[PDB]
Amino acid sequence: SNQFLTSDDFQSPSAMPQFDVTPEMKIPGEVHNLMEIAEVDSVVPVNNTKENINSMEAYRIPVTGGDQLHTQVFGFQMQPGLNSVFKRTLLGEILNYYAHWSGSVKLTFVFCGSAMATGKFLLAYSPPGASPPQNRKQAMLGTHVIWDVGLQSSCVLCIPWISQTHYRLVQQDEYTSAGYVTCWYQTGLIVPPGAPPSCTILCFASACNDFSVRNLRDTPFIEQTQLLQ
Amino acid sequence: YHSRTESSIENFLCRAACVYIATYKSAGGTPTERYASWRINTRQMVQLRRKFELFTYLRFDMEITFVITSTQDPGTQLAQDMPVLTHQIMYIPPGGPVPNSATDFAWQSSTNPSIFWTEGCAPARMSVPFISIGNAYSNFYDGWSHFTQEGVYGFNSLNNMGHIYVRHVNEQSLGVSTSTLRVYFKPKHVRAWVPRPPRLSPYVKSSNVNFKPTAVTTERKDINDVGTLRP
Amino acid sequence: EITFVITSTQDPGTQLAQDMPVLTHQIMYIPPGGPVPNSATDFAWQSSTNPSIFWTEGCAPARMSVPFISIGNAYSNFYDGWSHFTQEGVYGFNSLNNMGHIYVRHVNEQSLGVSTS
Amino acid sequence: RVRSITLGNSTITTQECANVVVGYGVWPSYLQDNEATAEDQPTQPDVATCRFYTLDSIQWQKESDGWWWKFPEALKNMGLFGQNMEYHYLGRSGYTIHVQCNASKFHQGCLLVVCVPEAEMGCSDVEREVVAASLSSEDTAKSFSRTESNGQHTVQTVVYNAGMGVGVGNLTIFPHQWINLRTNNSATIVMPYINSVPMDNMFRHYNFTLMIIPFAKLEYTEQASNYVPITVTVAPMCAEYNGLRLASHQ
Amino acid sequence: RVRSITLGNSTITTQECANVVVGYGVWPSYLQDNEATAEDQPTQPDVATCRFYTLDSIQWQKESDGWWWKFPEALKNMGLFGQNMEYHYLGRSGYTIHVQCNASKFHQGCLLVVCVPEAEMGCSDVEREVVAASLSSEDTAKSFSRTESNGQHTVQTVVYNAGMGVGVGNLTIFPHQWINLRTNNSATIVMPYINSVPMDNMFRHYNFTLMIIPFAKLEYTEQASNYVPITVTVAPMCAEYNGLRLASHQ
Repeated sequence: SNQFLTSDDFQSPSAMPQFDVTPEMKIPGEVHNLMEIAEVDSVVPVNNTKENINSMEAYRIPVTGGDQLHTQVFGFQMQPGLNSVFKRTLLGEILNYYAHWSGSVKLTFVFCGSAMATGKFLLAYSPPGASPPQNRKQAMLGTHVIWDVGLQSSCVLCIPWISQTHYRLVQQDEYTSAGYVTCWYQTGLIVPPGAPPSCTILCFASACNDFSVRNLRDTPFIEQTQLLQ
Repeated sequence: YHSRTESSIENFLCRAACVYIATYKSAGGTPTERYASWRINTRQMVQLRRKFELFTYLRFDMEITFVITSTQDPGTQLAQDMPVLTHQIMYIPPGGPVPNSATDFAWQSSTNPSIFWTEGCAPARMSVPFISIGNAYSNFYDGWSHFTQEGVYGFNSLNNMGHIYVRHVNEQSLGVSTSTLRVYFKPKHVRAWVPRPPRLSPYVKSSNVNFKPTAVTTERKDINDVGTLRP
Repeated sequence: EITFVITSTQDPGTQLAQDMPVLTHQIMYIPPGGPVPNSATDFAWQSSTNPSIFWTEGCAPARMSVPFISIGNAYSNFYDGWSHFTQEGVYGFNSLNNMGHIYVRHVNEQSLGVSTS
Repeated sequence: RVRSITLGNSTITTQECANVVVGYGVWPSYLQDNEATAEDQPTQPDVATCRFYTLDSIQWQKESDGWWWKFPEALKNMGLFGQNMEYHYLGRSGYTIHVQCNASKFHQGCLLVVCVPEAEMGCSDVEREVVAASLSSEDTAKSFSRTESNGQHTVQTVVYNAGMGVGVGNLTIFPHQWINLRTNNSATIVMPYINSVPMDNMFRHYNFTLMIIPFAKLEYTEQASNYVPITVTVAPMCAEYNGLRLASHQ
Repeated sequence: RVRSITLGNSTITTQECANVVVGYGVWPSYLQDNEATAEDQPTQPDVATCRFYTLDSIQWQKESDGWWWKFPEALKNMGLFGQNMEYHYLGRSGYTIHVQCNASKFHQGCLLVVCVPEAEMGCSDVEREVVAASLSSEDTAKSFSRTESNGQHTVQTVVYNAGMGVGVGNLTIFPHQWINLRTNNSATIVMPYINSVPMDNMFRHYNFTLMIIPFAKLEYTEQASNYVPITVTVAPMCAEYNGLRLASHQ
């Protein structure tokens, strides 16, 4: 009509015709899709416990050494964008720019201990309509891998995409409809005389190749509204 | 298998956005509120600043649209029948004559492209190409403006897009007409390089990258604290 | 295929506008799960996400077309079921049959006189 | 060389390339036609039961003597395989017990990991009999002892007689592996189904016993973590059943 | 497997065979014809500037937070490359930063070695600006801090915001490498020349910043040497200039 849709692509007359643009040169690192920024790993703040968030201690998962053998290392609700563990990483900063999302999440746990240390962890994953495991025996009968840190230093754990519908809303909280990734002590942490007994795990989350987003909007993080000065 | 066209760089950085709302009168008094002025910078609006600051180097044309709605001021000496309001919107190309006030020769300069628009029809639109000596605009500049590390830390860079000045063309004696301009800026043919992390700290001013130390994420009860467990 | 027929009038009483320029109206379609205006002059109106039409009085009416917007593969006139999980909730009202809202306001800043559309 | 093993859409175990022991020389297999006596078809649950059931880790301390699990009671609560032990009457299954330790290079010790078919055990009191509560727990290990046990209905849990009245060094006769912390780290034994009948009821019968006995005791200096976790992982093989009914009990 | 690298008739560096990171996917190269705007020829000093400039070693202690060098100011006094920064006007160069540590097998820790193009940094006081003396020293590192810096014209050197106001875990977006002392020992990043102009004056502009941040802190027992030396070695690549004149300053 004779209206102005703000979401309407139209050519306009150039204000400065007869002007030659500077010839574009080859700059390395061209981006064509926002999903290429989400498919890189970013360090996941798993230890966000209100006295670590203002330090580097909210990136290090503590694995103490001694006699536990039945307790938990960590655990979180597997939903990027709304969970505090994931909403500030590169994947969960791009998901907050969109209202729908669909795809897999790839986790990677790196054991940052000494080469003389040896142990075993049970990395369990629970499905979306399922309760978090409460002990190591319940987590064993679910979906688990055994990460023997004497043999491998990283444990890549890819998480499947299970939903009734095609996409999934980012800003909503369907409790008990996302999945949990917990980790349990299996053996402990065995060190020789001279090695430090306690250690550190780091987690890295990214997207996969089947990832997609839809329905762009404004990020919840920026609250400022008035112009700067 | 889904489609990834919603998160391309063109579909993510090309939406029109109201970046500047000003008002300008049509009768005398101080020689400042008779016109409007906007130096074209993508730093005063935080929402668009954060999307542009996911990249180091950008290259785009501009697509600026002006939504001008006027009104009749109250008080005595009202115009009754007033013909129609015509407005001049002038784009001062970077390094071009800039109006000190209304009715200045800068307005009648041939060099500065201008649009004469009459009220009651479709809004005024103009397109500006990539205007830089360099080969891209830079959202960041780790460096200085002058030679011997003297000057402001990245503000006199060749990232100048120009100004936009708007005034009434009419010579209206009786009655005042107050117009309000809305600028809907939009980039076209965006090409972006060197992806940067999204900002955590809030902004303080549109000349810096200054910040206050903020937490990396939001707190939780324990390391093994999944939430709610409805069942 | 929604079409808006907007006819305005001049309100009676004192302080009338005499010559008033023209009335421009903003019609905003809030896509399902989109910012919804609490009142007039709210940032929701200036949100880029919600598609809007700026229409000036005296010409052809404003028209917009909205596609099939649903997570599901159809809308359902009936829903023999519940909204939440364990048979709790309202009997078929929070279903994915949401088409959105439509909000209309005057764009003008009219001080003297009122115009009722 | 750090090859991952995925068995079913739940399990991941990481392991290097090492040596296996295959049974008495046979791989586990499915029952053929001229091997059974039952009047029906097996209907094996291959689609759901073949995964890794990683049990809880035991702590090999300096003064520990040995541990045993009785099978198939060791997977009584472990998931769907425990449900098939409830809602069936006969069963037949091989297993792939994988045992591995996490020690440093400054630890030393040696384990013997045996699978003993029909490891019937004597009681700690002569002229008396054992109870089922002293033979095995459902998922946790049962400890051997250095000294003499002296209970009424318990098991003679002295370590050098292995609970069976034999020499503990002669348990090398059955399928076995040595975890020597100097060179070896892991042990993996593939047990077939051994019985005198083609299918037995897997509540009353204990098919085999997995014993883990330290022959050279664990030593370490004062810097070291004063235990080595031993993690056992059992994966059933070619499990097939008969006699669909309710669970008893329960 | 211990292959030596000789670059110019002065330098020898010994290194094993490991992984490299090549830029944003491009190798450094020389400027072609349809890429420049200057009115002259480059006259690249290939015969004298391509060698290894091994900077001084920093000590990774238990309580250290991180270090950054700004480039190309990090080679301001380093030999003939520092002379070319004096006696020229424009310059264009890629680099091959090689970072390696000398730790034992009884040490533990993890580093993140980033190359950040256009790492513009905010000040420790809002409504104020930095000086050039607080952005970088000429050859020594600048330390991040655990707590909040509070100066007037300094840099906000808190470690989890990386001096740029971002999340420190998201610096993985730029070319990077992880030195994990359990498995990795070295890190080598090949940065190309990234700018919006084909050649810039390398006194005012900082092309990139090399940050080395420990994510898992260094732990050791009481026998051990209580630091790990981190040695950085920068080798320029395809350096070419324009504008021969005197040195200013001096």
